[PDB]
Amino acid sequence: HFYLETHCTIAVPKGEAGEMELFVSTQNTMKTQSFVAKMLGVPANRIVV
Amino acid sequence: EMGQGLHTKMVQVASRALKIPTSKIYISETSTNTVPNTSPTAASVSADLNGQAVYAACQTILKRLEPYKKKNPSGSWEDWVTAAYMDTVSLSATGFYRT
Amino acid sequence: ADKLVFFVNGRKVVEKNADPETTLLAYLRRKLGLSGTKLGCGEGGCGACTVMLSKYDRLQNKIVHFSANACLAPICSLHHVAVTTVEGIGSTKTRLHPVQERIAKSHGSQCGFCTPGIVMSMYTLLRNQPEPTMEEIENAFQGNLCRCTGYRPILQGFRTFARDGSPSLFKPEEFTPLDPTQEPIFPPELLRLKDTPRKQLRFEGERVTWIQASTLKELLDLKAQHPDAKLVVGNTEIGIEMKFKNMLFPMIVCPAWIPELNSVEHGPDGISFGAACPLSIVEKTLVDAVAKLPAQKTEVFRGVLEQLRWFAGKQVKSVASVGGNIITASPISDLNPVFMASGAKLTLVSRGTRRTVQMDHTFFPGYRKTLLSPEEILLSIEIPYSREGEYFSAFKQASRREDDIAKVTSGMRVLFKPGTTEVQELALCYGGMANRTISALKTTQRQLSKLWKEELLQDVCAGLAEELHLPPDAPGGMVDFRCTLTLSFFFKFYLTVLQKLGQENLEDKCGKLDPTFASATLLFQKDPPADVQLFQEVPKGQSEEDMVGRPLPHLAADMQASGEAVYCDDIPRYENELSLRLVTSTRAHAKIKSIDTSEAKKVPGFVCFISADDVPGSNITGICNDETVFAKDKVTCVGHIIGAVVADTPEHTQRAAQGVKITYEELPAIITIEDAIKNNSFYGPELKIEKGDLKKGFSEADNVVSGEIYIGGQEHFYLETHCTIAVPKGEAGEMELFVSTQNTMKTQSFVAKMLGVPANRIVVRVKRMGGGFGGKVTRSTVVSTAVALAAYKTGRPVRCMLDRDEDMLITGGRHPFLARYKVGFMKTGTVVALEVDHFSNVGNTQDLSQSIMERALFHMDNCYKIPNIRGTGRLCKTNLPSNTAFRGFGGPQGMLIAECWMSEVAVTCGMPAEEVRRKNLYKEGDLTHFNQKLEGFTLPRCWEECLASSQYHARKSEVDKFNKENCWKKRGLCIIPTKFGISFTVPFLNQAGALLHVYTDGSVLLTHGGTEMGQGLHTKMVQVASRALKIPTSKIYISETSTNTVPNTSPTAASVSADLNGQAVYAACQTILKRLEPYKKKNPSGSWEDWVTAAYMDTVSLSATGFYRTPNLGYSFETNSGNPFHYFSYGVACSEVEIDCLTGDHKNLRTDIVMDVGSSLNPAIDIGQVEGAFVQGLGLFTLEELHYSPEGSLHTRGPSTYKIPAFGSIPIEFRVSLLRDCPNKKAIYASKAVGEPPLFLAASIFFAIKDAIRAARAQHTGNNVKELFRLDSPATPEKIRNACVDKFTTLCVTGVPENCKPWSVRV
Amino acid sequence: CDDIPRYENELSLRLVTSTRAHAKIKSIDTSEAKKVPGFVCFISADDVP
Ligand SMILES: Cc1cc2nc3c(=O)[nH]c(=O)nc-3n(C[C@H](O)[C@H](O)[C@H](O)COP(=O)(O)OP(=O)(O)OC[C@H]3O[C@@H](n4cnc5c(N)ncnc54)[C@H](O)[C@@H]3O)c2cc1C
Ligand SMILES: Nc1nc2c(c(=O)[nH]1)N[C@H]1C(S)=C(S)[C@@H](COP(=O)(O)O)O[C@H]1N2
Ligand SMILES: O=C(O)c1ccccc1O
Ligand code: MOM
Ligand code: MOM
Ligand code: FES
Ligand code: FES
Ligand SMILES: [Ca+2]
Ligand SMILES: [Ca+2]
Repeated sequence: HFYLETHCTIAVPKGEAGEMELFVSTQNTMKTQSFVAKMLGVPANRIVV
Repeated sequence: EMGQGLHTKMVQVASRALKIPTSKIYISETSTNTVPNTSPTAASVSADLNGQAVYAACQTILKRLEPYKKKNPSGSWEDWVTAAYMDTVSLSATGFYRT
Repeated sequence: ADKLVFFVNGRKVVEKNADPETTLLAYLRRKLGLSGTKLGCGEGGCGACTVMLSKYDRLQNKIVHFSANACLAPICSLHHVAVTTVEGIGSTKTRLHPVQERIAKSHGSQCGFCTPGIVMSMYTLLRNQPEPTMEEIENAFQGNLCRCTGYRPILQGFRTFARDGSPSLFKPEEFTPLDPTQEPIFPPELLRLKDTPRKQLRFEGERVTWIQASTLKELLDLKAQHPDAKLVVGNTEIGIEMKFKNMLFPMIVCPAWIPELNSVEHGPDGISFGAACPLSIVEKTLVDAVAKLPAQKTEVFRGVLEQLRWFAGKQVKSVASVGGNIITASPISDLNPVFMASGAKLTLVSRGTRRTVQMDHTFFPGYRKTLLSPEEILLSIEIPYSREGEYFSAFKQASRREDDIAKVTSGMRVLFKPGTTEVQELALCYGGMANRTISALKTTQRQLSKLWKEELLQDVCAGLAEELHLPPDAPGGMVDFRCTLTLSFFFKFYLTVLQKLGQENLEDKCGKLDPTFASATLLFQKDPPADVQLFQEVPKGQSEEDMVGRPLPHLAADMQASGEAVYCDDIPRYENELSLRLVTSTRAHAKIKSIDTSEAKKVPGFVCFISADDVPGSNITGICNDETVFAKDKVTCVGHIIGAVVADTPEHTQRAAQGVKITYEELPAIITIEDAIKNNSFYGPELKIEKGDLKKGFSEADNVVSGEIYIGGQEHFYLETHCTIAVPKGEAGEMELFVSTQNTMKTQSFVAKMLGVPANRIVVRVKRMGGGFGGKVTRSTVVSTAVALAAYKTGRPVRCMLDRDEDMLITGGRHPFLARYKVGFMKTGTVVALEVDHFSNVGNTQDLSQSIMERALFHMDNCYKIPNIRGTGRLCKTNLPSNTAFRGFGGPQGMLIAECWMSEVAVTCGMPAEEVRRKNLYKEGDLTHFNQKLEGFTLPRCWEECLASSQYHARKSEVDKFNKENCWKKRGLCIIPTKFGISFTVPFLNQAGALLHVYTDGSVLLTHGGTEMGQGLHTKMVQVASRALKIPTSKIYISETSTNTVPNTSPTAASVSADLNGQAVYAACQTILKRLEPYKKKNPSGSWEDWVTAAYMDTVSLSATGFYRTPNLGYSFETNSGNPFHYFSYGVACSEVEIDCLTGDHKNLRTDIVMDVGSSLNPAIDIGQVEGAFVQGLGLFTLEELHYSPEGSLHTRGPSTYKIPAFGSIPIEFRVSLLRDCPNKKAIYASKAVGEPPLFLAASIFFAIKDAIRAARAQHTGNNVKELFRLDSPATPEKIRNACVDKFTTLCVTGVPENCKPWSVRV
Repeated sequence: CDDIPRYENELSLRLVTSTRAHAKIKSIDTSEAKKVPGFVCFISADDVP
């Protein structure tokens, strides 16, 4: 692809109920949210991308 | 937005739907907590699909402003907006579209 | 020297360049990232920063544990100490500790800002006393404050730790058991460092050099070479000086490690205490001594113990040294008056020199001075044993009993010649009656050889009033009250000695002791608490997953107790974030002639100073486009924001602000409500509601009474002050702000207007507030715009969290009220006509003034029907900081006024107050004075239900009986009803929005316009959403309130937020259900996840907004028609009090509340709201008071001088019950609002007090059962004592010339 | 994404990838990484919650 901006992700934990905010250079916010939620084992409502 | 100017188009689309300058409309970011279960921005249909959802949301708004536009046709968009708020009318709406 | 090493939660910390000015609280939050420990005052009076300190005592050879205020602890004094923060004992990430679990599950945590601190105080207690008594548990929270809970739940929950051991709000049987062997180990590393000998250490900060002396020689040689060098032990005095009195001691020396200064010797004349000995040790040593020795040898010891009983709190007493209290020489020291009267022996040492002196009046030369030479240091003090025929008493009286500054404090001693009753020695020493600790020499000397009888009492009182009399302009004020106390104290001493002589069988050579006088000698004591909560059970067949009506605890309670809950300032700073501090006016009204930055520019980390000239948009802001963002050309109140200073650290902004020189040209200023009335200075016209015919009314009236009353203001004192973090995005003017605010919408538009950018560019995020109570409905924008401008100016993120002193000064609070009334009534009690003119001091901007005065006018009737009524109000424009909304929004003022004249109507009719009130009550279907219909009038049930609950009549006899048996203590019993209109007076604010998303995994993310400030709103909203969607609350989450998820929201106020948003949330749920219908039908036996997945894949929107607006609202003062409210809240409370006719102190014995909250959404939350509201009302009417100088400058700027309700201020027996079977068709799920309504019910304590004062007056001054004396609010100990006119106050009453400039004047 | 300022406590991450096309992971040693200045930790599959 050679997009001038390579892949990047900033994960910021909130400390409460497993809440986590992620700044991601992605075209798929939805799958990012769920894949991170499945990995952490928390409901999707705790993860905002 | 990844450089294809998707937002520009959406702002244009919305600007035409509400009949207000693009200068009054702003798009900041894409977020899973404002619009959920979104499909990936791919298959070249992001403007087709979203432009349609943005359109729908706009129609919902126009619909609610109608009453105030009729009581003051010579009025501006700002006049109708504050009249609507002053008269406890929701000024927020979602929009959805599926092929 | 050099390296500072200590521990934090087991982890070792190595600070190579420790700054002597760095506090522990500053190091923890800003260096270690432990946000659990909060900043509530930096004054040592709130305990929100409480932590536990553990160290190896090289003296006793043991590991010791104690609590301390991290805001006063210099890390430089923590070398080789182990710190334990809230996050150090447990957390939801692992396992919560019993302390955390119980306070959480017991509903003892609302906003949660004070939880960590409470938890740490309870936790520390349990560490030293594994099975404490209830008394010990409450005693551990003397230095802890909570503004939300009302305390009861906290104590009720912890009662389970005590060895003193309708459904319920919680299940104590379910608390996990406490295993004290599972507590964190004392760092083994510290134990190994105990063998390396101690050596002097030197730390060098930006401006202070700190020297940790290891030996007495080092201390002495240092002080002899650098007499200026400041000694510091507990730092609870010097820490205040540096931070608040802006002092700087370039060289500090800490002697705490020196063993000679920590020794405790038991000698033949008494017990000497090393000068560095913390007050906790003096106390510990003395209590053990008083238990072991003869009572006759411990009279003085008991006096010192009585004082320490009311000396600060545990945190301060654990670090504050006895020598520290002495040398400070504060005129209000509670110990010096005692050490002086008993002539404690002080050993003073200098390098080479050594002397001893027994403290007397000469030991205190002048203000804050002592007899020590510059090279001398106090080595130790000897507290004397008592001799035969020698007695000692100690006294103290302030505004509040716990952790407070004494108004008058004293130590009285007397020596009788052997076997006789003739005075050989007499010493009456006082604090708070002059320049410093003094002795009533002239008066005592004259009593020598006199027999202890009536003649001596009369002569002593007369002498003290003359010899200690204070001038009308004396600093601090309240001269009369203060003098009265010096005589009143002696009277108690006098009486006490008669009893003690009676023990010697000399009760014949001394004055007679009247049986009714006896109770006057008793030391404060209180029965065990009796707290019961009654509420309704949910329908027998209600789904177990339906939480509506169930006592589900506050959703964030666990994380609030574990310190994990994140508040604004707890959010990590960006690597490039800056700190901001506001520069404010020091003039009530004047022209700004110039502003000099010269000195600010010289502070390290200084970035810039912004002002009105930096605003790119509009400098006009405020709800009424009344004020400036930054003052321009003029300042209109002491506190008027002129500009801001930007720097890298809070410490640096402090110094920078101090460096902005400002010269003014003063202009005439209007301060008092009287100044306004006199200068015709108001905001808008007079407001008025009139109904009936006054002229005809007063003419048919048998009697007519005229009167006046003043209701003081109030500071919100939310444990978390104002705070705003603004992060500029650098694109198109976008800015993101994290704000502690009840009003996201006005914050967004106020910042937008200021920056001159569209609202769509500004997003305001609120996760939670450490309290709001109305104080953050508008005044919060004041800090937001300033921080916003700094971020816009620097392009960097910036934050600012006001210190308590800035907050109290700048943000203002509840509106002070002055009212004049005229009530016309018959001899049967029926009131026929009523005229009331209200006046409110609003300040330098109109803010919400008008709306507040209207609600006041809407409740000038309370629950009484008056056919002919006229009420008017005026908004007084004054040069004070602008007041604003405070829980009640005007209602509490208007209603207290009504109960005022109503209490008089009864007294005048010679009829029982409950009867007079009962008969003047509205009935189902009546119209109010503003013509609204009272439907669902449940007040009558509450009244009858409360009378039975409290057994009002049966106890009315108990009260008379106690008053007949006691002369210097009286009791009062009073029952008060209330009616509160629910909904915003501004109709269009009665609207709300919600945004609901359902993800493909089934989990739901919900948001609405309401902000969480501890009222459990999110908890309720999740509950509502759960029920509507028919899914478990565990599948629904609410993260935050944001202007970009739900726009145009009303502030979270007026108590309707649960009504409005719960309705919008409901609307959103229905939209989702209606869309899921098709799939539910095709698969009935399917699960929620099944339907969501199906709906998603059939391309159906799983996101919906919800909206709601209350219908048919709108009042018109013109035609006096239309409904202002959607429905009313009802409640009744009965309260019994006991006052000390000699000090002004009082106990809240019992309070019974019956509240109508309709079908409660959450009875755990509502009872906590009732309790919390009532306790704030308790503070509004009896403890809280703000003093302003004659020139409009606020004197009260912190918990030290502003005393809000403490744990011990709540009613011993506290009974709260929710009215059963009373569904409210007018609100979500038949519930009712409850936030504000309860607060006024505290008025029952106000009138019970007046009832007692009535009793006291009727006895100590002939009589006059029809007498109508005035008692203003708050009814503080000064007002209560002065009201109790007796032979003592008669001698205490100062004149007040014309030219007199008093310390403070009533606003 | 990466232009977004770092928080004062923000850390950097870097993936550790396979140098073989197909093989069994016999073992993983972190002795050297632990010696690197500012090293916080190494996470692997054993860490996913
Ligand atoms: C929340 C709060 C509540 C308080 N309540 C009360 C109260 O109820 N009653 C009351 O009386 N006080 C009260 N205080 C005042 C204070 O706690 C006492 O004066 C305390 O004992 C001060 O001791 P310290 O060790 O913290 O002194 P520091 O602040 O460390 O020192 C105070 C002063 O004493 C000097 N000093 C200390 N030791 C020696 C020595 N050996 N020789 C010569 N000089 C010495 C210092 O150089 C300095 O001038 C309160 C303070 C706070 C912050
Ligand atoms: N613990 C706590 N309780 C509180 C507050 C608060 O800030 N903290 N604000 C009060 C005020 S002034 C109001 S109007 C309501 C606001 O909440 P509500 O509108 O959701 O009922 O809660 C009351 N109870
Ligand atoms: O009526 C209220 O309680 C109220 C509260 C905040 C702002 C405007 C208002 O009318
Ligand atoms: O490859 Mo482009 O459809 O995302
Ligand atoms: O209406 Mo409460 O915000 O004081
Ligand atoms: S912040 Fe330390 S006592 Fe309040
Ligand atoms: S819960 Fe204690 S101050 Fe808010
Ligand atoms: Ca604000
Ligand atoms: Ca305030």
